[PDB]
Amino acid sequence: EVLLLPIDHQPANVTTPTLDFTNELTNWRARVCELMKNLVDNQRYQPGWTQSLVSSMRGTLGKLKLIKSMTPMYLQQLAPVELAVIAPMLPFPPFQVP
Amino acid sequence: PPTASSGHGYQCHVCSAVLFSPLDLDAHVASHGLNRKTAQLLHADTPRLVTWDAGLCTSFKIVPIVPAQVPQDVLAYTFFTSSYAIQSPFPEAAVSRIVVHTRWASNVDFDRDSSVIMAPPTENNIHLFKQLLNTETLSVRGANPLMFRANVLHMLLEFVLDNLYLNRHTGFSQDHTPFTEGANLRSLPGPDAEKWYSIMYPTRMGTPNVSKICNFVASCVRNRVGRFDRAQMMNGAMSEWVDVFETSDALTVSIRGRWMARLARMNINPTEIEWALTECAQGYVTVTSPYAPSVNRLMPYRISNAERQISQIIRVMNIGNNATVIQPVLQDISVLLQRISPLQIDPTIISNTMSTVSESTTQTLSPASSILGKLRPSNSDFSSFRVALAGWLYNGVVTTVIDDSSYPKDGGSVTSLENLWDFFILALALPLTTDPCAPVKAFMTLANMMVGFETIPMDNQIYTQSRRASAFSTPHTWPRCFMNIQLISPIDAPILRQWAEIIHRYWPNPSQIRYGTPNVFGSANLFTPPEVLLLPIDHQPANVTTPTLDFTNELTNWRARVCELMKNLVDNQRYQPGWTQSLVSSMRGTLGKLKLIKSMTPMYLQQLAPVELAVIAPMLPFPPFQVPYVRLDRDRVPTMVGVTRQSRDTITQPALSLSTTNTTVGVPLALDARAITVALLSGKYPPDLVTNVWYADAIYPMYADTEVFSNLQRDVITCEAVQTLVTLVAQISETQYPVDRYLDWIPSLRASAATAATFAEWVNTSMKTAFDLSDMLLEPLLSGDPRMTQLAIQYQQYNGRTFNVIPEMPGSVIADCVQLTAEVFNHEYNLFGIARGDIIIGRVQSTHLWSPLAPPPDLVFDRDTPGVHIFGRDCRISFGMNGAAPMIRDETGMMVPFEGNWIFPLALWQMNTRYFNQQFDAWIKTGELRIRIEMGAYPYMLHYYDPRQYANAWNLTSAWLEEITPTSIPSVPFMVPISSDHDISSAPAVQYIISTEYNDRSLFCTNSSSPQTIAGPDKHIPVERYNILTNPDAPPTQIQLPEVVDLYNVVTRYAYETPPITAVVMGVP
Amino acid sequence: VALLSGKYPPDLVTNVWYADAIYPMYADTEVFSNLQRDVITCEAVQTLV
Amino acid sequence: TVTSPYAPSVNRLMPYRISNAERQISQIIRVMNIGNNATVIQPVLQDISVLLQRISPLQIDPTIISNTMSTSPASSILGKLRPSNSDFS
Amino acid sequence: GYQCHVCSAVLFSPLDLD
Amino acid sequence: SSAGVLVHYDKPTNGNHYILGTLTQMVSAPPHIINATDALLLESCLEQFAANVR
Amino acid sequence: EHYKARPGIASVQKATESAELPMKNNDEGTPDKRGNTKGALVNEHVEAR
Ligand SMILES: [Zn+2]
Ligand SMILES: [Zn+2]
Repeated sequence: EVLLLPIDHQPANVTTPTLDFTNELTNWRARVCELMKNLVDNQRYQPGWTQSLVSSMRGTLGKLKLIKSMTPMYLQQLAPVELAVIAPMLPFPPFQVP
Repeated sequence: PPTASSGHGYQCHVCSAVLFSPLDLDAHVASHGLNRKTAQLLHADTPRLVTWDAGLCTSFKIVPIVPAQVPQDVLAYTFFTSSYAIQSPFPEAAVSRIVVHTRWASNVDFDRDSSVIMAPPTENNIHLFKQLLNTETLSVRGANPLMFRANVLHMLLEFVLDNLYLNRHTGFSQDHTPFTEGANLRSLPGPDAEKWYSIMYPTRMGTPNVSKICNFVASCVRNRVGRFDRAQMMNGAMSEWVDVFETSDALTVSIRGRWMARLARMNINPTEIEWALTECAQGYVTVTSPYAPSVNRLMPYRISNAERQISQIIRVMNIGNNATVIQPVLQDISVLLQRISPLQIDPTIISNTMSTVSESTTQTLSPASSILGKLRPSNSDFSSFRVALAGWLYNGVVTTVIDDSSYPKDGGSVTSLENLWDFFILALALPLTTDPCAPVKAFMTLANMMVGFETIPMDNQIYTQSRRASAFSTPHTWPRCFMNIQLISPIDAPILRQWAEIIHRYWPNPSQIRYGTPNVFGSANLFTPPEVLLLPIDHQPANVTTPTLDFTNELTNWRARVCELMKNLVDNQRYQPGWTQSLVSSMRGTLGKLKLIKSMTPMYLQQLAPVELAVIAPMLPFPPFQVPYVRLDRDRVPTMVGVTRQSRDTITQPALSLSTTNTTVGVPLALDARAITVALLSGKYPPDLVTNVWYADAIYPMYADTEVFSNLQRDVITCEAVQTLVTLVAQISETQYPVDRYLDWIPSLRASAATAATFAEWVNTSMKTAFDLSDMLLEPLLSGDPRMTQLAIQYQQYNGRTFNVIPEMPGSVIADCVQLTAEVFNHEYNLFGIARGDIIIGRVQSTHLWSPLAPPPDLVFDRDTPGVHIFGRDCRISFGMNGAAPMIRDETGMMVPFEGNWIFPLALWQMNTRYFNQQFDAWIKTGELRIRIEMGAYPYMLHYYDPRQYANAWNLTSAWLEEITPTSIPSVPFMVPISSDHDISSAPAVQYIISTEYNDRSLFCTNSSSPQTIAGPDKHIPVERYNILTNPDAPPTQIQLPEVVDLYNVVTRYAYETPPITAVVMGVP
Repeated sequence: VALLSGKYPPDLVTNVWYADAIYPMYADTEVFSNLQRDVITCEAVQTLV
Repeated sequence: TVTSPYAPSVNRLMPYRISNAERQISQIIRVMNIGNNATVIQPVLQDISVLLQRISPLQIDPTIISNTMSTSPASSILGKLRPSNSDFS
Repeated sequence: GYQCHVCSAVLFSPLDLD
Repeated sequence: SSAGVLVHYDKPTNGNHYILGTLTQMVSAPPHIINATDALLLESCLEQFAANVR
Repeated sequence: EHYKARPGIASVQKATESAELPMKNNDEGTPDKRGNTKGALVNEHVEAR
């Protein structure tokens, strides 16, 4: 009676903030951006950069972290619904592994 | 720059000789004669604040619906005033209703091209509720009932934006007729005013009849007509303001009054203008102001301190990590400073002082030639020095560094004279940059040259004594040898120790200078106290106005220290034998010749350049934005500065959400060390010079313009717009800010981020159209989610300290007026073509003449009625066999036949429109099935029928039910009888659709030209409106706003005149 | 690129969208045919063995 | 929600009830049909991808990224992300 | 036209003079 | 007043005055780097302690 | 008709029509009626590649 997914799913309601770190995909993006910011901040590991590009790297990483995308919301609030709708209707029923 | 010219020459007129080329020809004749963001940042558009209005201020007009039967047999034609052609303040018609029409009688000079125009309810007004979010709506007669709230909010915003006007004083007269004895009537321009003289003054018409209008006029009060108060100050001059009684509207009167209050708060006077200009000029420019009874000008320019900070933060947000946005600003400030600075270059100073250097011809290095070829003295190599000076004001965003091209390739060696001169140029150029790593970059620049000559210990293997000197651009890369000077051993490596001591001792010290005035301009600078401007170098003002050469200052001391270090290096022990004796003598001679070179640039930088910067700073397209300067204190070196525009997910406090939702702001600009060194080594004043006269001559042309005042007005408009945007977004979606909501009864969808962004875009477009703005407005606050918006800024030190600035949101007359308009609409929904409650579609046949918009209580049922079935989520329908009646599931799982009273949600009926229409319309048309579809709000369209003939309304209801769609619904059709003056017969009239709550608030009067109404709905002139005229005890300046309009009020009309600043404030040339 | 972008229609209603998208799918279904064929497949397997 | 009205009767015959065992046997046969090749599985994934694209309400456009960048690391990441390509198969 | 200084040579294109 | 201002309440040297420290540092003590204002505070505190003892 | 489908009825129908096709019958390696193995003579790993 079930269909496993590699992502978590939540009940569907399109009113939640796009910036929401309860959503694991958004949290993952934010943590990756923070790791890159920590990597670039101290300017070590980058000998040869003739300019202080840290002020631009941190800015663009922050922009990517705070981008407006709603795909993390979609993949956890709606995509399981379409998958569960199509799954019984498929000529080849899903063959799946834990 | 060498431009030879070839071909196409001709003759000269002064001398008839023939020249080779046209450019040579014009030279000979002369001898004979002898993006979007940058534009918005430099030239921001100017909003149009002050606009006048000659016509009477109102927005609710009375329109006739059906004509009166003035030709009739019961009453002779001599009874009516229409036969005598007497103009009346109200139309003579059987039915008259009031509608919304902004400025239907106004007369303006500048028009807000955003108006709310409505047709009478007999026509279709659905097109006003489908403009916002209806792209997938097929028919042109329907709108989606889920964006009614958004459409209404946009309509109210447009209403307010159009009604932002200031009343104007036009002119008066006196009434020679016996009507309104001694009254002073007002006149307005236009092709005609005879109609206006009757419309404006309802209580001026004669009262011959016993009609409803005549009775109302007789009941009115006689002594409230026209002007009753005035403010006359000078004989033979316009009165400042007058108070008159005329047909108006309380809502628009309040809106315009609050707008006038805001502008009056903004108002300033020439005395403060003069004081501010003198303070900004620091006494170099003197302006005058009149001292006499003025005419009460209006100059709305002073703004509070919060909007300046908010606008500065928004500008910093616009200036991201893109250099091309701000580089033109630096170039503009440079070319502006060029017009003022008296420091002129004669670049021949270096050549003249280097010509007389003793050296032998037999030698093969020629240090004088080497230094001249390294410097390459040009004429255009001074815009770099201008930009270096200009970067001081914008240290906070721009970090001026030295391009790597200036540094030698591989670092060279001390054995190389040209590399030594490159070190000289870099050492002199570095102190003038705002980069907080120049002190360490200079030390690394010297250290990299002598690798293997002396070595020092240097932290990790990756950052080493041979690592490029330009890679030390961060505080974390400062070597411990440079930090703790004792690590450099003074035995094997004395030169590096001496250089580190020189850097630690003789590096310039930061200082500051007061700039601008906060009295009227305000202080837009942040992270620093108001009215201050920081500097990298120390500023000691001169007490004399005839400057002369002196060598007691930081830059000359720095040059002397560098020259002394080089003399010590040349006179070393391990370096002396490598050079010939004559070459060493020539090097010492050149160093001594260049140590005492007489250039005025260091004294200029010490004593005059800060004054010029402080003069330029106050009026400027982009106000200064700085962070504290640190000399060698590594702990307080700033590492990041950022701004925020949204909260994370839940926390509603900016002090908590600022840490992890900020975007770093900063960009490096690359200068050329050669130009800066040439500028430092070459500089002179005109032969004679007095600073007072020079600056009083050079600064005066700069102080005749109103660009800064336009910038302040733009900042106010920006703050008003952002507050309005956040308020309107909060109206439809939950947010962090506390705000009340009146329009919850209007159904609305679940707003998403895209819907919020679309609403924000529409609000921004409406505001830009209203205020006549073409550049970007609140655009930077749309890249994210507008449901949660906040403004804050912070900067962080190296140790970990964080200093943040969170400006407070000031008031917003636009948002207050929008909320007021919504509150009034809550009671005046009928006037805007919207009804409350819901409808009932049960068949009703009778001969009575009650209006369906005011149904009797017998024909209305609700959820609390006994014996009524309520239908919710499950609507399974089962057919019938062998004569069994079809049955439909109830909400409690009970099957019931097609009979009785039902409640259907409009969403359910839309989702099952086709299935329900075939099953239910058969019983509804002929049967006992009644349905109460609950909506909450809906537009309506009226239909008037003669009550003496059969009138079946089934066709309209059938069309409506068939046109109900899952996406859109059309306007609700009502069939309303016509009021009758005299006795009439009775005819049957089948009725299907009736309302639930009373919805006849738009009815003004029925049979206005008749003594009485006998048949049909009726109501006299509304006494509840004309309170000033009907209530003898009510004070004239009384309004009862949140419930009614009153259609007649005392309105203040001003005669202030707004001149340009330079017109009233004159400056001595 | 697909993860860093993506936006819903401003007037999106989940009920309407899904009730409109499901109907053509379920109107062209073949699960009954697949069920009718699976029994024949098992029948053939058992007969073969 | 669906509904299938009908009249009472017993002559109606319509076999659509099988066992999970038979379903599993058919699934095993389908799995063994693959035999380690992409020619029999590519059309299935491709047309399910097309169906998901045509049903899903999500609309993908790199204009959000372009506007956020508003243009060096920014230009480098824009050129690496390639907003001008519109294939999300 | 643009002319070199050390040797008198006129180069038409403004950039190849460098 | 970023570095901080020091006031000497009890009979200053020449009259009511405020002392504003600067970015100059003291390196006489090896393990620590002490700026001007902290050096003034340290010297004044030690002088007062010596006076209290004597 | 006064309503047009948001998801659509042509695009969804075409997508479902394309998805409804069965799975290809991989007959290589199996016997023919006379016993010969239907197929081609390529090596197994190379032919899979
Ligand atoms: Zn000539
Ligand atoms: Zn040449």
